[PDB]
Amino acid sequence: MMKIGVFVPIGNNGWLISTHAPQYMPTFELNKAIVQKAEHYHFDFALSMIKLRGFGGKTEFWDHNLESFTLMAGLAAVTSRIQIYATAATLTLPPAIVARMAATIDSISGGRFGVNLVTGWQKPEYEQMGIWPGDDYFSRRYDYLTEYVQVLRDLWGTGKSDFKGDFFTMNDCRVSPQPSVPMKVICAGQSDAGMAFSARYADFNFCFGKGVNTPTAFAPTAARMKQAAEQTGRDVGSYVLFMVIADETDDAARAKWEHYKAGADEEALSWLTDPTSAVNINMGTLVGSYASVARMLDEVASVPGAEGVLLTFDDFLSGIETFGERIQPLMQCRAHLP
Ligand SMILES: Cc1cc2nc3c(=O)[nH]c(=O)nc-3n(C[C@H](O)[C@H](O)[C@H](O)COP(=O)(O)O)c2cc1C
Ligand SMILES: O=c1cc[nH]c(=O)[nH]1
Repeated sequence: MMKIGVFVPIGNNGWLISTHAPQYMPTFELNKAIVQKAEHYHFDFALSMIKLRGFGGKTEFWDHNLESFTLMAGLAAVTSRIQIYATAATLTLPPAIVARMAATIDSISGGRFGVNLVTGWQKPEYEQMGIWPGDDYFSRRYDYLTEYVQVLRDLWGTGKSDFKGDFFTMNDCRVSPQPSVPMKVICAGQSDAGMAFSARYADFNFCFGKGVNTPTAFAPTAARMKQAAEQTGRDVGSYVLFMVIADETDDAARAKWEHYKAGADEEALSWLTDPTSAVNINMGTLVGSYASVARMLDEVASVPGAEGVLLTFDDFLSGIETFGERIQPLMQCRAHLP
């Protein structure tokens, strides 16, 4: 048994950088239709990223992005079962605001909300608004996040923080109400420091799936995450990001995938700088018939450490539909559902 989440397209064209991919703006209403459909098929959770700058090109890839906390507050108000995670880009929001936003969406969702904390990698995302802390930051970002999360822990735990460190000073800082349920914190650290951070403070860790149709290729990463979690004695499983390109037969899925790679938007792709393709940022990709994708996802579920998968689709509305109608009923690790 394995948890499934949907990575909601808060950015235009989702995760495909291609003139042959579906072209779409991220709107509330689309994300709404996506999450209500995921929920209908008993997806366990929905997460949006935050992305403050695009990559340009013919497709203007990720030039158009909604903001994660307000989007997930809206989706919380129109759902009732699915878990909801927003991403805080920690350089952009003071911890006490994040603490109170999380409490607010706790209230909207009736205890279904959590937070994905990220340090921020993309210097231009922060440079553009004059808030990059210098090149000190690459090396020091995990100390920063350590202080940040301590402030949140105090606020969610007791309503109050006196935390004092290098980057934050609380003087009897107050946030009430406190979340109705223990606030879940997720992290996406791949590095050593990142995994050490997650081992100490996260409920689980997002990592990248690897290769095309090589479902268990990420297994070493999940092994290191599991090793990091032994060092704190805490249960911090891996959730693995894959793109699913599924169809009636393997041939048809492969034709879609090739069709996408053909239209690659090379102009957008320069700004980012059986093989994985940059057309989906070299994402772990599963391409096949419904049954073949079911089988490969079953393999992911057997990797030590792996507690779930976070899924993108080439086409979200019909991809979630076919996943739910054709893939999920064939998956051993989902036989527990209605
Ligand atoms: C599921 C997933 C979601 C992510 N979401 C974001 C995001 O919203 N914003 C962002 O700047 N980075 C995001 N990242 C990038 C990660 O934080 C990245 O793995 C990390 O920066 C590299 O690991 P390190 O920080 O330990 O070096 C995401 C990564 C994964 C795997
Ligand atoms: O910043 C981001 C968001 C989604 N996927 C990535 O690889 N990076």
